[PDB]
Amino acid sequence: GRTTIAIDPVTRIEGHLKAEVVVENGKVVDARLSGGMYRGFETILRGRDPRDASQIVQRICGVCPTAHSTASVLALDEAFGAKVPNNGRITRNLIFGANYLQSHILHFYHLSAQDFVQGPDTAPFVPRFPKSDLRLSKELNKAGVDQYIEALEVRRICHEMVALFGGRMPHVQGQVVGGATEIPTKEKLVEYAARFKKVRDFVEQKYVPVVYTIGSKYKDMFKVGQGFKAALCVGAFPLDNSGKKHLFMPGVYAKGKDMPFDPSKIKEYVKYSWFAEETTGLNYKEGKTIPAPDKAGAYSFVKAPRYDGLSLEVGPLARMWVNNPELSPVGKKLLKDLFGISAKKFRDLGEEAAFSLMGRHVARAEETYYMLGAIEGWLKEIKAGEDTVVMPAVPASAEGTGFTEAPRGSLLHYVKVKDSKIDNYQIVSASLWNCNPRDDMGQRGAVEEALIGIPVDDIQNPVNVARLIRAFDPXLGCAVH
Amino acid sequence: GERPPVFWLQGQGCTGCSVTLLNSVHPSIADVLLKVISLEFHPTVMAWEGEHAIEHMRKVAEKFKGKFFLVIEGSVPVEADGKYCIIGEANHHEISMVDALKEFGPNAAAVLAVGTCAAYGGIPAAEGSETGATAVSKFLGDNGIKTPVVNIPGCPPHPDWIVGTVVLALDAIKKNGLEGGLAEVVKVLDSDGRPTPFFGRNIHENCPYLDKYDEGVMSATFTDKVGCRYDLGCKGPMTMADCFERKWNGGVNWCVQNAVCIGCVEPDFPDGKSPFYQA
Ligand code: SF4
Ligand code: SF4
Ligand code: SF4
Ligand code: FCO
Ligand SMILES: [Fe+2]
Ligand code: NI
Ligand SMILES: [S]
Repeated sequence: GRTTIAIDPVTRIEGHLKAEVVVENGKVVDARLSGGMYRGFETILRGRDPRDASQIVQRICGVCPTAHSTASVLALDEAFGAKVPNNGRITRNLIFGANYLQSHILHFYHLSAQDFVQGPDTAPFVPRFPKSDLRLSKELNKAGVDQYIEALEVRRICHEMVALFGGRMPHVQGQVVGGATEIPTKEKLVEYAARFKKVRDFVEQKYVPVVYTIGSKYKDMFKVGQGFKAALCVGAFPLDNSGKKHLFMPGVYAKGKDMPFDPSKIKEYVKYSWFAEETTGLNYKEGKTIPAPDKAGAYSFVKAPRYDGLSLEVGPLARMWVNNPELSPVGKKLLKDLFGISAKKFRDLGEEAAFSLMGRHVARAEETYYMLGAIEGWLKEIKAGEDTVVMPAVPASAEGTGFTEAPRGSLLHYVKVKDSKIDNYQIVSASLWNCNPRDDMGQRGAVEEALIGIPVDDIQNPVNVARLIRAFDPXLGCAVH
Repeated sequence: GERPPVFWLQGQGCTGCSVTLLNSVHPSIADVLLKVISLEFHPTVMAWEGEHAIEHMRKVAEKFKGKFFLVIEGSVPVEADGKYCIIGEANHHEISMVDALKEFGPNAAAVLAVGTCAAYGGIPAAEGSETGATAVSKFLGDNGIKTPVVNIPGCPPHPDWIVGTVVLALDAIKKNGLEGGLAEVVKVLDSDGRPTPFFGRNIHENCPYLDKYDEGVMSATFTDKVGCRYDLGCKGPMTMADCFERKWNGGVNWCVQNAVCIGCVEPDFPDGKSPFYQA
């Protein structure tokens, strides 16, 4: 028989998602993802003072607002010809870097961990599926719960770090076209570093080890969820002012091959999305956003981006695979001890294990560890008291594009200015790449494809469907905007 | 005592109102969840999912009819028969935000419109939008639903405003019972539905830079922290919030110190507060 299962809302993600799968002989054989909420930032932005964008766009998503802030101010910097002071570049990295820490910790503990961990007998940890496939021993489960509780404090401290130079969080005030609004003082750098030390201790001693340790009780979860095994990185965190070096370098990986990233090859399709048919197939520089919520055959407010025709994924796995950094000391040790795997660099996990449900959780933990080194570097590089902003005039006519990597994956903002106002603003976000529907030729989106093959041995307790989805840390607010 | 049941519905929100709550310092969010409220439905953090999550909310709603608190995060879009915001599916029917607020709103003890989107419409209702994004009080009124509404705006609100408003309500209810207590809460709301303990004071008249404003000494760059921020766009004069005192994120900064106030707690945010970076 063929069993259709619809899950709406998919919980413990950001935003509004319906997943519908078909199960046959205990495995998912088809999937459709529907982003069910639309706001239309791309039309709301039109007609405004372009400087307003770097506030307005943050409200796309209160979990990843610094990513949109960053993409917007980079786009505006380019459009305005604003020359961000070196110290302002480093200050922006400290603001944004701190939220990477918050977002990954939030995601693993407060969104994902209940997939593997039974919480206390009170809402919102009960009720849940009668057969939730929760495999951890009493001791390891309790460690999960205790770390979930500790992580609530740690993620909050990450937002104190963001706010020190960012003003407040969610929705920073501190990034604008031209740099950062507040020069770091010696005193506030001490405050940032003291908080950073606590977060670092938690990431190193609790978070990275627990992901591997839980992973080791769910080794079957490294054997599913591969999908297309194709990844995108557009680059992020400029490490100099020349714009030549980034903490994450850009690139594309598909069919076992690495290749450079060319943004001119991005097109957004809408056949299966609730937008006007005539807007299909547009590159973002000519993008259009015309909602069509009654359009026959469509099933999502997420457009379908394809890179030179390819359906790609983004996020920590994509970045870590493309950049192939050395693994954390913890990871090297626990891969040996718990998995019998000898590995030095990320790709030593192998393609099959890296592009897997549990692989994506591993990548996110490893990336969090990696970001610690980056932030430590910026705290050494930053110079207390040195100016962080310039104050450029608004241009009458201009365009610019900002590229960066949000915690969930590749993000770009494009702005066109005419008569000193926003004429067009187009956003191509991380979860847009992961959580999109079919394109005009019927090729599935990355998560839709990754669902194929997922085990559902009990249709009454189909827990692995949302487990796979959550591994991608979906954000439907970002995906649709 | 028994923690009241809370259902947290997200309409056209960004999850920033949920995240800001997670930043509560005293009490911590852990203490809020375990000791203050019973958060029975919340799509971002709850264990269960899908139709089962919806049906759990429905079971609790029936058991606690008239007694649960309904938090709304995000606006409610009325265009296209509610299709711009689908929040669930159960009994093979899609549930829009419109449907959900019509279902649960009439049976709530009170509706807490958390954030400027829910309170006033906010960014989804701003110029250029086309979803019919609607504020909670207007939507309920338009649909004949008479349940008391308390607005806790901000984009996002400070966690202290959210937790503090819940505590205001719990104190009043302990003293007067449910209906009586909620009546006492409604008496301390301003004309925009906001609790006066958090929104009864003006940013500007309490601003540390007021002396500079009065002297006409204005910063010409954001990083000049001596001058008043008025020429840089500060909307403090038109804004009613206590940010100048409690500040943000464990007291480490606030908008006027760091940059400018954008008036995020006001009913006309964003359009009436824009452009942000000019007076
Ligand atoms: S009020 Fe602001 S922070 Fe809250 S849901 Fe709306 S856009 Fe997000
Ligand atoms: S900085 Fe803003 S709130 Fe403070 S005195 Fe100047 S205009 Fe008023
Ligand atoms: S200072 Fe102004 S913009 Fe900042 S949180 Fe307070 S009211 Fe909102
Ligand atoms: N992280 C994040 Fe948000 C998404 N997806 C963006 O961009
Ligand atoms: Fe877009
Ligand atoms: Ni997001
Ligand atoms: S972010």
